[PDB]
Amino acid sequence: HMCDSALTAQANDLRIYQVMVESFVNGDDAIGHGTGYGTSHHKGDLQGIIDSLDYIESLGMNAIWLTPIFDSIPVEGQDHWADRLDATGYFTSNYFAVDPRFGTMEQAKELVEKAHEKGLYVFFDGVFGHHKDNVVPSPEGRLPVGENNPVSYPESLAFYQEVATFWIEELKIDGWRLDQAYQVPTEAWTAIRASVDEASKSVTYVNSKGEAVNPLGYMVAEIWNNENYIKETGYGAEGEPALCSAFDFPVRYRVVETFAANENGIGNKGGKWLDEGMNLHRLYPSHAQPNLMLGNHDLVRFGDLLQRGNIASPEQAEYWERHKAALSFQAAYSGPITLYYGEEIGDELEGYAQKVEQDCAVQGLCDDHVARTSANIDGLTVNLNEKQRDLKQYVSQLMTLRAAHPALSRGERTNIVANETVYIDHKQADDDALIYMVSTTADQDTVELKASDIASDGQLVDLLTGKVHSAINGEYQISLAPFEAKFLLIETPSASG
Ligand SMILES: OC[C@H]1O[C@H](O[C@H]2[C@H](O)[C@@H](O)[C@@H](O)O[C@@H]2CO)[C@H](O)[C@@H](O)[C@@H]1O
Ligand SMILES: [Ca+2]
Ligand SMILES: [Ca+2]
Repeated sequence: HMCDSALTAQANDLRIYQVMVESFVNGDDAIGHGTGYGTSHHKGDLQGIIDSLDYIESLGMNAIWLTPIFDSIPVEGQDHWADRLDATGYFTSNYFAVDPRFGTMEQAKELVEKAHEKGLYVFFDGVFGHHKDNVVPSPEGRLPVGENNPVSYPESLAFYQEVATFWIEELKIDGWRLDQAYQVPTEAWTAIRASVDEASKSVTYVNSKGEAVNPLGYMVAEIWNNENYIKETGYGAEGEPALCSAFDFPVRYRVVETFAANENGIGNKGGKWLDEGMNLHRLYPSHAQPNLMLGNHDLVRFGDLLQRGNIASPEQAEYWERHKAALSFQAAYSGPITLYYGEEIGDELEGYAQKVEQDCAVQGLCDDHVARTSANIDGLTVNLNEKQRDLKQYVSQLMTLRAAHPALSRGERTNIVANETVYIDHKQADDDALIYMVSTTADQDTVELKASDIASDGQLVDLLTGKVHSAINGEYQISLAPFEAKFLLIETPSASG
């Protein structure tokens, strides 16, 4: 059945902060895995997330996504690789209990309640295609069926329906990020989504505004592939929706290939490349709600990508301008967006940039986990420097701007310019029309823009600085610094646009 349309409006407003639990904040030094895949302290826990909720909210985020927190039970005599895998949460044993290296059921309850108190949605990480060999039966006596990886469908469906509704009914979480979602067939996703919607509509909590609300029931698939595969294995056909939201890996790659370079070194692209990527949204069915991230726990940090391509390093101003340009693109992107912890301060692993292959896992340096670095949370685990504070304040400005302007989060996109040096989108929702423009070049340039090309009948006003841009003979002349972004309100839109 259809993507439930109330969630659709809510989902376009999501600004999600992703935390990798084991590598985030060691809030209780008495517990923690103490080993894992990555260079972090490996003692991140639920208390550390609870300690970070004020920080996450002040960033302007309105939701948090935790990597799996369920109980990965060690088996006597298992090797250190298995010890490290237990720290990731992605090969779990008891889907219905909290891993004690992260915390207790009571602390997981406390976390969700306090997040809701502060106006944040909470999403958990559901791995419904695989698990550890010692999986334990559900409270209702169910087990997944088949191999440990991947499990068999539809034999395993009843079990994972029970998992997916349990955490909603017990903790009132607002939905699920779905790991490696193509391991679960589309018919199963339709039924799991029905279970999620039914469980969500069966409970309420009091949000920060004082209203009793159902948990969102949001579900976002991780399908690390191009649009044709995200459609085939995630969204389903037009008229027969499987899932309603999936991560926008294709545009993530276009963004890092424009403002940095990707892990394989493709980079130095321009606005034309970004536009071509956004245009491929036309391949998706009408119900698809792509979710743009710049990175995650499986991708190299943006700042390390900048160093890997010999593009920039934190000692150079351009390192920060490129972060701002990439984050500004996310802020202008309609639909849910996800920020990976540390991008807001330009994090990067000291001493690391080039790809490390031999012996990378025992070092914490493989591409697929090197971003799992100890979190730098201002006032909690770090005192930020001037450039770090400047980027974090910029991100707070973007998230605030996004919250106030429907054109950014749910506006219709019309590309105005997409060449090698600039990218200009017109965004409009109801009576909110603006221009998003971002430089894609290390050269200062002045952009000549016809008011008649953007349905502007008057001035343009910068929504962050308030600078007014007036037309002469119907044309604006806008100076763009290298990789500068501008959010320009169309103060008087034309009768027709
Ligand atoms: O030692 C093998 C392998 O383990 C890790 O890969 C994990 C990953 O960390 C988990 O998050 C999840 O995706 O499962 C993977 C195993 O299937 C290391 O990240 C990886 O480098 C290493 O080769
Ligand atoms: Ca700890
Ligand atoms: Ca580095």
